[PDB]
Amino acid sequence: QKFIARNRAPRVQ
Amino acid sequence: IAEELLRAGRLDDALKALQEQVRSQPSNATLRIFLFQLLAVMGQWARAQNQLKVVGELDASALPMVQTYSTAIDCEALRREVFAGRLTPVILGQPAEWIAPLLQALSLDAEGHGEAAQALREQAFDAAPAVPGRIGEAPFAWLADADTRLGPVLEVIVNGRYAWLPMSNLRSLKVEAPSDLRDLVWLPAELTLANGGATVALLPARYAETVEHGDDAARLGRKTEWLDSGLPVGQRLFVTDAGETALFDLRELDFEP
Repeated sequence: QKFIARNRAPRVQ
Repeated sequence: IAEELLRAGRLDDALKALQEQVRSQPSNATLRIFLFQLLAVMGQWARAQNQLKVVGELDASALPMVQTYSTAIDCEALRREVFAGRLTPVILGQPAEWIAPLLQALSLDAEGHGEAAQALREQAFDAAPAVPGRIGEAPFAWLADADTRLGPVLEVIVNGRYAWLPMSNLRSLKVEAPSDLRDLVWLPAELTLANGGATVALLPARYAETVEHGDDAARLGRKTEWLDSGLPVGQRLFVTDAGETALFDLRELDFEP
């Protein structure tokens, strides 16, 4: 899917 | 101690300590510059601006920084108005037809028409060109913000003005790792546009909802997550067909049409 983040789980940075 | 509290992500405790230090040494411009940056991280915009004003009066050599970050703080209010669907941002470079549905979607969201807003974004995304490029050496077929309200759009502050830059208008972007505390809020950048223009800029480095709805970790950019509302908080994140890159880990971004 163009331009879409497939995952919306919390990210650690 | 304030630096230690900050390291541990204890923003309120850090603020308490630092304000006591300023109260003890009110003529110390270095401490007030620290305080302005901490206030900005915490989203206390008016108090942050107050410290900048005093810094400019204590040290006339700090006046260029004062002007730059005072207007950057002003831009955060404009940011809020744009995402609330109440303001059209400046659009940089060549006009892009698909920006209009993106902006209209913000208005529709504001009025509770989320499905229609979603439809407009789907149309905007379909129309926006996939432009291949590279992050450093790593190729991508397309790149966007993880924030679906933007997609392939970069939020920028240029000459103290809040603007949207369609990524299709960008040739290259260069940033360094954040160095000063204020870089967690606005990351300095150099932009070159596909049609030739080049300018320094500040990149709003956190999502707009971070100050109000994020936790201390989010405000320090140590996480990126989505609220139950569906809106992101924390450090800006870019996504590609191949992976993802957080803003503070980006150094060079190049598009090759």
